[PDB]
Amino acid sequence: GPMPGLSVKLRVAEAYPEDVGKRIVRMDKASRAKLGVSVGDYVEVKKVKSVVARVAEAYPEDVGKGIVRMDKYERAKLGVSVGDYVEVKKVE
Repeated sequence: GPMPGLSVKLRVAEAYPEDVGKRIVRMDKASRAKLGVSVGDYVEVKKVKSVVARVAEAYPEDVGKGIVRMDKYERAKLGVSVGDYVEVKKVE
């Protein structure tokens, strides 16, 4: 299950072409920090439904944007669209 405690709310952005299929979510360092995750860790992404994904680094162009980049497979399983908001949590 996800770690006990608080949640980071990020906006769903689309994945970069080469990350498609890899069950990866790109967040910036600030977001990674509130969650107490480093790169390589797993997070739960949730909007009633939930998926788990591996944390990866945001691109410099994406630092600060408050987004989480996630591909067509996680987004369909999550039932979510680009521009939607989701809650991210470290996995225990």
